Amino acid sequence: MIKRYLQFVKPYKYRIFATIIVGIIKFGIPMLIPLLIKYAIDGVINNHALTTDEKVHHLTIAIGIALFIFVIVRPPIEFIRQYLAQWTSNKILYDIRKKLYNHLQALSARFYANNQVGQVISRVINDVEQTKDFILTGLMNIWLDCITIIIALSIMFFLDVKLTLAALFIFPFYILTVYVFFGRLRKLTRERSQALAEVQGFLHERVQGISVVKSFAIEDNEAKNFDKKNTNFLTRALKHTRWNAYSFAAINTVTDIGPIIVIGVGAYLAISGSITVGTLAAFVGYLELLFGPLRRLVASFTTLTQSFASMDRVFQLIDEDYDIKNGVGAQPIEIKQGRIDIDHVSFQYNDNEAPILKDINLSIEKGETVAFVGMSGGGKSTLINLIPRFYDVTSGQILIDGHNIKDFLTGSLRNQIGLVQQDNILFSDTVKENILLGRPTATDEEVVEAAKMANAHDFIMNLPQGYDTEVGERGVKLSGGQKQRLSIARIFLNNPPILILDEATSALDLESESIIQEALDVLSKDRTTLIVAHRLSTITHADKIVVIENGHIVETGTHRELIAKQGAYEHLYSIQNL
Amino acid sequence: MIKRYLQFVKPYKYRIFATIIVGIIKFGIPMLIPLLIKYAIDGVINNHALTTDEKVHHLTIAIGIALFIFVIVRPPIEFIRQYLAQWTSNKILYDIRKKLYNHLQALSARFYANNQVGQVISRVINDVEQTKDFILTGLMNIWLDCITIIIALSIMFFLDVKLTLAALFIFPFYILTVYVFFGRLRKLTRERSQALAEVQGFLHERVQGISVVKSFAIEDNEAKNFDKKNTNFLTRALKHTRWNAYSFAAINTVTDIGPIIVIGVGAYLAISGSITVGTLAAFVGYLELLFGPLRRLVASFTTLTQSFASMDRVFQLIDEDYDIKNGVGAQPIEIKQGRIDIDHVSFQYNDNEAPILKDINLSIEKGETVAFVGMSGGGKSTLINLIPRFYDVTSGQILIDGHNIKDFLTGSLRNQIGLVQQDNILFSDTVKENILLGRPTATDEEVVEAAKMANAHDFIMNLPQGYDTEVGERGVKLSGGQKQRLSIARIFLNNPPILILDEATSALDLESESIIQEALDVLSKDRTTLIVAHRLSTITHADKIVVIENGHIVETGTHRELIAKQGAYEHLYSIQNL
Ligand SMILES: Nc1ncnc2c1ncn2[C@@H]1O[C@H](COP(=O)(O)OP(=O)(O)O)[C@@H](O)[C@H]1O
Ligand SMILES: Nc1ncnc2c1ncn2[C@@H]1O[C@H](COP(=O)(O)OP(=O)(O)O)[C@@H](O)[C@H]1O
Ligand code: NA
Ligand code: NA
Repeated sequence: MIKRYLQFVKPYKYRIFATIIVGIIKFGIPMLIPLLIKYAIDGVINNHALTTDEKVHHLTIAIGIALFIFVIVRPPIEFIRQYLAQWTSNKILYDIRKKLYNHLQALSARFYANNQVGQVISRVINDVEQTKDFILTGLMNIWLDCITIIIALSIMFFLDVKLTLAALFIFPFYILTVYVFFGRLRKLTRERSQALAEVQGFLHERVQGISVVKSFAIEDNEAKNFDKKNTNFLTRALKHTRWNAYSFAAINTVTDIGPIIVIGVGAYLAISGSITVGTLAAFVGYLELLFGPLRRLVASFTTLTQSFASMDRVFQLIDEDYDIKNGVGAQPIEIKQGRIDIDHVSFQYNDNEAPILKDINLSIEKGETVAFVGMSGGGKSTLINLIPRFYDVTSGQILIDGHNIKDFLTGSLRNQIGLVQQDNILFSDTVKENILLGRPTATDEEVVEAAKMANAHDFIMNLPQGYDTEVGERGVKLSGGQKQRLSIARIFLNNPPILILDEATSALDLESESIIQEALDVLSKDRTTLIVAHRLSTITHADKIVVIENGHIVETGTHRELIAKQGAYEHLYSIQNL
Repeated sequence: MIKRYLQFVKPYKYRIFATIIVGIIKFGIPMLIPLLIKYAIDGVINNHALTTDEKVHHLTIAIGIALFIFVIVRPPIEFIRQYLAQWTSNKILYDIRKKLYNHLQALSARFYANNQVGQVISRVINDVEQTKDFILTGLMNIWLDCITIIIALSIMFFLDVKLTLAALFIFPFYILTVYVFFGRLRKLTRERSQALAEVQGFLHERVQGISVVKSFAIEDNEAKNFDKKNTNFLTRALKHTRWNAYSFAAINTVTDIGPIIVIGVGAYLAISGSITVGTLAAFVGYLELLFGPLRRLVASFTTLTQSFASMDRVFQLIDEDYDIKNGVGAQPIEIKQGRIDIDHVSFQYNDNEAPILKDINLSIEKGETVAFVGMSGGGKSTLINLIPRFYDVTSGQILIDGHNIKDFLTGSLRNQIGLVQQDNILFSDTVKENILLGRPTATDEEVVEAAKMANAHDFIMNLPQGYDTEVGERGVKLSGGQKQRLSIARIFLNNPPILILDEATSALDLESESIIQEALDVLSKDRTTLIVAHRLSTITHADKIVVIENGHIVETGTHRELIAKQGAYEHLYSIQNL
């Protein structure tokens, strides 16, 4: 998996090597200070053989050299070091999200039917952000602390063989301890993030559905439900905290026995006649070089553990399966004559549940306008959505122009099916911007046409700022009949070969309906049109009315014929002016 | 404003003092090492008074002691120090969100009509989280670095009053520099966060409206729109980064001239007689004590700057005004007889725009069932929503039982108005859980009753896992007629004195409608009922039909009478059979 995440860093290797290089070229600076203390002390006064005009000159080139380095060289190193580090990771994150967003847009209705927006977003934003440390603390810092440890171990190896050994004794345990915690922290972090994710999901869902919370004044009740999730998150976060605290003390207690098992030994050797009490003096001086980095790495460790958890969650989301896939055979197909064929189609949203569409057989010739009617919960919408291939038929096949829906390239198929769903969507944008969804590359002229078509153009003008009026989030700032008509607009703009209208009149008064009815009868003149309707009267003119009951096609016919049959259809119609 | 944020920390002062105390009791440890070293070296090795059996002995007491401290005392200090620090801040955050969520639930339809969920959430989650550093780096660490600076400075002052003035020389500039950057970083951070906020808002809106993006296969187009926001965020984040890098190098270059100017003057002063090398050398070992903390504080500074930006944004959201406020006169009023009076009401959603309801006068006696009908975009919904007081009338007054709506306590008023909006809501929960929204404290028996009432109980049983079937996010896993009926359920459960039904039939077939029609005619027998409808036929029985046009009441009457008048009403009705 590191290999995976690494793939994102790939195009930035150099900038990172650079960040590490400049990183090393930093320790040289802190050492310049103690080096300068020795020069004035031993090179201008303890020299004893210099003029009081000569030594007061060397101190003006040494206090000259220092200033130069620190006021000219260091600043740029400092800067670049950070800017680089950041610029790098920040571009990397940017990249990861670029990919995650396409992933999302490629998931299926199913996915989104069983997932919580807020939770998904939490991953795309928070979890990703969290993997930032892995680039910084991981690939750009950890090393410097190891380089330091090598240098140190090395220097010590010369000063004395067994004395260094005296140190390395700790090392294995240190490693063992890290290993012991790592995993548990990784989970605790994972579980923590997830909780956050769930509060995200909650906030999203409620803030957007407040209308309801407000209406029944269930604020108190819901504020509770919030606290459960908010608390859960807190709890989990504490578990996580406790362990970090715990593991920290642990790893360090080990890292601390380090200088001890050293000093102790360093004495019982210098005195036992093994080595120069100067060696002991020198060696023990470097103790900070060894058990310093080892102490930092404890922190480095921790940070990473958390980061891994995050990249987990990220990849987990990345690894989600696309339910509707294109498959090798993919083929952008032009639908020239709207010929739709539903052969023995049967649908189930899940293996466990019962099918919703059982055995459906229906043929729709180009130009025909087919109406779908029946008790609510029958299957019309489900059936319908099988064509734009929003879900794949369970058993059977649907063919447009003889071509199996599956053999089209998604975008192609879908782009040629103008679909007005029953629960229509609007983004917090401008009226124009919303219609444009039907055909983003459209002439401000064509838009206004669609509008006039959908019987929308008129009320749009009466809107403050007309076609540029910002509709509300979710399109709140408009009537039902109004939102709806904008959806119809999109259709005309799309001007597709196949038109599916699932209750495209729901919210319009009798009059507006009449208009749109005419507008459509026109657009639907020579196109294959599928219509789901409850307001029968606006379906009579259909070429064929299809009655659907409990997932089955029960009746088929012309309004006229169906009425004669005094069957299922008539029953329903008959309920109107009776 | 710090005072504000502090108010959240208040109930945790002690835990924080504690965190600081234990914090100080830490420097004592690192010093024990060199002490065990000096003690070994200068104490046992060169005592010139030690039996080889004594020195070894006194060495051992120094180690047995070391191990004890480090393997027993330190671990607990380390732990508590962190656990404390975290536990504290983490509870504080928890608290802040507890408050933010109630704030949210108290904002008005307006607020939410002009705000983006994702953006709001970003604040409640991200910005808050960000204020975490302020508690940690701010109130628990900064101090230790100042304590260190005091300790250090004192020593310098007693070592030489005029050389500490060679040090402190830097101090003012340091302060000046911080001041110079602070502000700009605060903004850059602010602007950065906001960008994130906007990507949040984008992701929310799109992920939830994908149905549309999928239908027109506008994935590519939208993926672009995403990249604008994603890029914007990246850019802003870079600006921020660049400056931090910049300001960091700056403040340090200043902090670095520090040890130098002590050496520049200090050395010159030794020459002229200020003091000797014995002093210049001793005034230089502690240099790390002074310009060490000053270097850390540079980082401490930065972190805080960002934190302030965050608390800004947080408070900004906290400072949002409640459009619908209760006001002192608040009074939980029982509505005993649904008498509604609309006296010269006029409504405008904004001062700039044109009113939507102009001069409306209508009286509704207890028990009466009043229907509202008219072209779409007329004002019915708006009018209606003025009663549950979702917005306050602009000019006029609405009185229930003689009491002005404004004089009720929100929850009271709203709780007694059973409202079925046209765009009904469902949470990703169970069927039961959703109905329960109407009356959270309800008998599993009463629920099933409401269901049977709303003509829902039946199809709910046919659902996998029946009343416990998890409907989809937003309630996707159900038909239109199905979601809707659950909304109707809530009404029966609420069983209020006043019932408002805005197109409560939109998605039901003719048959289901008949049922619910009967179910309601019953529940509406002796209750004040307001109905907005487009399917006229389901309104005929009304006590009074009110026709609304361009924000006005144009006609008033009994279906019978209005039909006779051959006016506005008849026109519309007349369009059904015609
Ligand atoms: N997104 C979904 N996930 C799972 N099941 C669904 C989903 N949408 C619909 N269904 C199932 O299909 C049935 C609804 O079919 P329906 O859409 O109401 O046909 P119609 O729209 O003509 O009334 C429901 O009983 C429900 O259980
Ligand atoms: N949330 C809102 N914010 C701002 N304006 C709104 C909002 N909701 C409705 N409106 C305005 O009110 C008008 C709609 O009134 P409308 O709801 O359609 O009455 P009705 O439902 O009877 O047709 C629109 O023209 C719109 O500009
Ligand atoms: Na047609
Ligand atoms: Na009534």
